Amino acid sequence: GTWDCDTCLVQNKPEAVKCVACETPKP
Amino acid sequence: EPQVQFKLVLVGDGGTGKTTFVKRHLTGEFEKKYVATLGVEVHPLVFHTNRGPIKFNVWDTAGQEKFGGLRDGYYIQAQCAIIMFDVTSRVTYKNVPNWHRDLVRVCENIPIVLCGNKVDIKDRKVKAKSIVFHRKKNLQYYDISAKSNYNFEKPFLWLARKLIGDPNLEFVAMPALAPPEVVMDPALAAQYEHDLEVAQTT
Ligand SMILES: Nc1nc2c(ncn2[C@@H]2O[C@H](COP(=O)(O)OP(=O)(O)O)[C@@H](O)[C@H]2O)c(=O)[nH]1
Ligand SMILES: [Mg+2]
Ligand SMILES: [Zn+2]
Repeated sequence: GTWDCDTCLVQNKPEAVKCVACETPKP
Repeated sequence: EPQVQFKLVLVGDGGTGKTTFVKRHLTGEFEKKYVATLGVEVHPLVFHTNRGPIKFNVWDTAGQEKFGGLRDGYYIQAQCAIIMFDVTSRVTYKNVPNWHRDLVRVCENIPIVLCGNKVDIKDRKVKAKSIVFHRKKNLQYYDISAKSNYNFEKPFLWLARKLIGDPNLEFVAMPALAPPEVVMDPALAAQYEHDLEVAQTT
């Protein structure tokens, strides 16, 4: 499911492999 | 328990007091997160409501707004916003429509509060009568003074009510804020609030 970026706190789509806002890769 | 939180973008001309404002919230300052790629500090500001805590993750720029619009990444996934201007600088008010436009371009119709900052300064340039952009746009307006904590909670309370869909949501206690650096004359606050009421009847 969705995941929260640890760098900027934005919620990202389950399929996102990096934060839609700050580009930080999904852990 | 799933935590209730919202990305809040805080925009407006450089020098309007955005950083001073967000920093009033002491825990939000201590727990701020630096976003290197975007040059943003995200301040997690928790407010305690009658329905539990809510957290506004406030995106404060690193001054880049002085040199042009902000990048899409700054705006993306924003759930609400505060647009700030400086009541001692009319040009910052004139730029408010531009900020709103940039905001809505990326974020569509998210709840937005318009804030006129620095009302502690005696020689006020942008007075209640002139402040009408919010009327034209379905936005809520508040005078604020970042330096004195004046009306600090107002934008967040209004946004929380809108986001949660609960007109009766209340903050049960104020977050710990940096002690006022200037005094907001209560008589002056009373007058300003009165002036705003009068203006809303036009
Ligand atoms: N008198 C007064 N000065 C303020 C207030 N908020 C910010 N300032 C001053 O305005 C200047 C710019 O503030 P800053 O927070 O850096 O604005 P920003 O560029 O929008 O983030 C600084 O000198 C602040 O000390 C306020 O509420 N009252
Ligand atoms: Mg700033
Ligand atoms: Zn991110």
